Amino acid sequence: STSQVRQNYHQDSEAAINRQINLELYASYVYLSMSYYFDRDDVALKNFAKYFLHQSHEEREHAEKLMKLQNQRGGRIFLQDIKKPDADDWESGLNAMEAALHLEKNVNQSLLELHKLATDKNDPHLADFIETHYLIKELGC
Amino acid sequence: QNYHQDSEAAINRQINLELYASYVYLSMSYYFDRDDVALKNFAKYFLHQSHEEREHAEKLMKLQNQRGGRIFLQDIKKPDADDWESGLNAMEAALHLEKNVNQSLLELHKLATDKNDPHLADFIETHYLIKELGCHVTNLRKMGAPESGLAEYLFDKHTLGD
Amino acid sequence: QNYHQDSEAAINRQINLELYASYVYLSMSYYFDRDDVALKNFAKYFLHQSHEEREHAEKLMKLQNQRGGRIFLQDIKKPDADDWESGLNAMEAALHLEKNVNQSLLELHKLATDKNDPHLADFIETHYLIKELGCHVTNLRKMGAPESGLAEYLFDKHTLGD
Amino acid sequence: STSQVRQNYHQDSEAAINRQINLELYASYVYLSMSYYFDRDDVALKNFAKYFLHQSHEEREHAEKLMKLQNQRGGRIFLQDIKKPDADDWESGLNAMEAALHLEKNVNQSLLELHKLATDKNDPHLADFIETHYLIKELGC
Amino acid sequence: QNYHQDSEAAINRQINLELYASYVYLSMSYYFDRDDVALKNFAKYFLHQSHEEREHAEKLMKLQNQRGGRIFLQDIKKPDADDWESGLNAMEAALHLEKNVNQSLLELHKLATDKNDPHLADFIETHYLIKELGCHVTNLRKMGAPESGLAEYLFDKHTLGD
Amino acid sequence: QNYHQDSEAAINRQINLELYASYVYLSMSYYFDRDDVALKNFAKYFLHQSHEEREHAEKLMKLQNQRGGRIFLQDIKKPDADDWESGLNAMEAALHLEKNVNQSLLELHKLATDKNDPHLADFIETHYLIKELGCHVTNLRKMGAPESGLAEYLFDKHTLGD
Ligand SMILES: [Mg+2]
Ligand SMILES: [Mg+2]
Ligand SMILES: [Mg+2]
Ligand SMILES: [Mg+2]
Ligand SMILES: [Mg+2]
Ligand SMILES: [Mg+2]
Ligand SMILES: [Mg+2]
Repeated sequence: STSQVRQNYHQDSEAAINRQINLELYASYVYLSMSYYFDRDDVALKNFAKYFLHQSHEEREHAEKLMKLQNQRGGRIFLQDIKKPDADDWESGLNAMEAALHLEKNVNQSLLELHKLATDKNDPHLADFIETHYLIKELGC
Repeated sequence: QNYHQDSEAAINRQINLELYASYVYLSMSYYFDRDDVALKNFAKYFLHQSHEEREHAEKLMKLQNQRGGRIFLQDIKKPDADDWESGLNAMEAALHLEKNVNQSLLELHKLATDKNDPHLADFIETHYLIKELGCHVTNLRKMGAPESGLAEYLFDKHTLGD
Repeated sequence: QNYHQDSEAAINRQINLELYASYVYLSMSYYFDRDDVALKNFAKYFLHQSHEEREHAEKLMKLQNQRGGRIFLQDIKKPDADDWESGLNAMEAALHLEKNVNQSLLELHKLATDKNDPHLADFIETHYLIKELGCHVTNLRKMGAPESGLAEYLFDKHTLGD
Repeated sequence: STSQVRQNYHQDSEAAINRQINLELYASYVYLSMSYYFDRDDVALKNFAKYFLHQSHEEREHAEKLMKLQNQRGGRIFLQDIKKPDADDWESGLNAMEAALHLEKNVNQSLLELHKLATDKNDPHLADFIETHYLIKELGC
Repeated sequence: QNYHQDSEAAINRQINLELYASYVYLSMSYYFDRDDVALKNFAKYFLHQSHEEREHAEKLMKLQNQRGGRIFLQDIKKPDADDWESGLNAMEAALHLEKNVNQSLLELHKLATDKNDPHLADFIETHYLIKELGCHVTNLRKMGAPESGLAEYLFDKHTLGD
Repeated sequence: QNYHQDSEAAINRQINLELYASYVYLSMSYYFDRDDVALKNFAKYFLHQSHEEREHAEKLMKLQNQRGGRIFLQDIKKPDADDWESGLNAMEAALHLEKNVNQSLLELHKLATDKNDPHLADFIETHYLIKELGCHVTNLRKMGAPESGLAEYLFDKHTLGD
């Protein structure tokens, strides 16, 4: 039924988190694909390949910090297929950055709609977790 | 010649198999992180292995890029369970999984007939991981798992705490 | 405006709740110090937590003094048991207690709507303590407590000895 | 009529640049407004105020580098009203970051639609200017 | 009392006036950057002044925040010309502009009656800038501008090259 | 495939165009060295540019050799004038020349579709040289050239003496 640690954790947030977990795993897959595109000698842009491999590891680390939260609050993790990124070729180097911009802002407006949902269900703990997660993801550098 | 496009496909399939394995141990790790499961070293064990299997996927990605092949990703499927039931059952599953991933790893080397013997370094370690999961499965059963929640507790401490 | 005197009362009530919690873990600590109970690390665990919850009470006292409120102490009630029966039962009790103290801690922040987010640092750690007592309760039950006096003995050694 | 230095500069690009100039001036105004919001003692978040003041100076510097381009290619600069940013209060600190995300991606997808238009009108010079402008604006840190 | 909200409005209006001035000299700077105008030091002169007038706007923003007022931004209007015709005409325009911005700067001090005399530091420099634009206008006219394109060329070199 | 032999021809034609430009500015330089013309800095300006355009020709020669193409030289034609009439007229000519050489430079990049973007570094600077010759032409006309021999004298001193 229900977890001995659960407290003030709306079913709606538990499911928004499960979706955010898959989203960030998807983003990690996309970045990984883009990284090894700029690895191939067709392209051989080592600084792009480095940059995206870094962002792929960081998006995967965020997914784990989301999974750690779910467990900390008695939510239950439910994983789905990590879907194939919708390109293999990425063509240009700036066609990649365009794709990363729609992904990065999709990931981010999903966090904000999770902060919205957090203050709806008066959940200071979640709200504060997402907020600090969002500002480090943006203002870290 | 149909070797380059068979070697290319095999590596493409091995990339997906290692990534899937990384997904499975990730799933398993955070099952032992549940407050109602609560075996920290079981969690550490699988999370560490989850990173090993992703390292291997990138090495297969690096490799296909040097062979002049093309990387062709596919969906990473969800693993068969959300609830892994017990410490014993998670190990038995890893053992089962690692053997099959090992089998198609062979055929990629079996067709490779490569001068460099590419992935064979990593094929050698899969045989270490198999005997290890074997030894783990054995010890847990002999101790009384999975119905003896004391067995897995003490195995979490004494075997997976080093 | 009725916010200052509601914020003032909430903090006054949270002061008493943390002090009561410090009293409960003090009681629990010296139960495991009984010669007929004799679980030293269970004793250390609760005695340490008993000081944490008193630290928090003084921080709520410091806090009300900076908000210009007035501290209004009340009796610190005796805890519900003198005999805590078992290691398992003491944890289950702490879990129950910490959740309720957590609930009114929310409402003090829920009304605070404070620029500084005052006590929210300490509200974040109550959620760590809850998952921890959860994991403890789980491990003891899976091991066979509370009727297996061996379970609690080995949990005292292996989980609470670090 | 037409400038003695003009060469391969489509009228369409000259107008896309004039619009991009005003866009980045608008972005500089918005960032400046947000910066001095986090300056007021209601808020007093010095690190947010610092961050946005920096981004306000940088968006204004980009506008000048656009104006320098227009002149370098015989385009003619036409400036419009810099419109009042559509808030004074910015409320939260994360309500600001949300506003910056829709602004920042509006600014950026406007650059990309200018790179699109550049390769349409086979303008290697413009295309390369925008491309390097876009990657420094993103990968600078 | 209606002083705080009049002081607040004046500063709000002075913020917009300085920002507008920064816009005007920005416009003027890049007119002299045109390949068909081509007076680099005229360009440097106005671009530098364009930054001075923006510095002042932020100081008026900092100032309203310390007086506990609220900053209320408005549109920054486009300047009256896109083509500034000549070096002489741009100076005559700056002179005209700076005098009016100076006038409402007075009234903000004239009502301020402030203990600290806030913006009066910056009000003193507007009177230096006016006499300077005066001297510039004069020299260009005496030299034969704006119809003597040699006059402005040599003024660009000899007066605005230091 | 007809790209290698079109890329090869374009570079061959760009080699000749840059060499011709180097010849034109060489001619122009020593016109201002005539005792009856006598503008030293006009002479230095073009002689320096004459070397820049030859540097570029050799880089296009180095480039065709790395693309595995063959260098196919042609006559370097005499420039259209022996007498360049005035400082203004020499600049107007350079402006005209540099624009056309720029145009076929595009088409060599427009067909290149190269991974490395070879000559695009040098294509970017032609756009700096154009705006500069533009600014020069403008300043000389505004000053009264070419019939004002004082205009070109002072432009030789004040603009081309740095
Ligand atoms: Mg992320
Ligand atoms: Mg960013
Ligand atoms: Mg493997
Ligand atoms: Mg507490
Ligand atoms: Mg910008
Ligand atoms: Mg002023
Ligand atoms: Mg050239």
